[PDB]
Amino acid sequence: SEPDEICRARMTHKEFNYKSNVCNGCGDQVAACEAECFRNDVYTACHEAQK
Repeated sequence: SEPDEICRARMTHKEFNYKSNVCNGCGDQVAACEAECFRNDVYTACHEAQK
């Protein structure tokens, strides 16, 4: 049960890769965005900000 191990084990690779790209495109909030497996308001803000 590692940091980004348990989270991944609950999601598919396609979903994990997709969301990861969204958070990575968020800027310096990468870690914040990644905090809750992309389940956070920053993720929404970042995701909504990306076309």
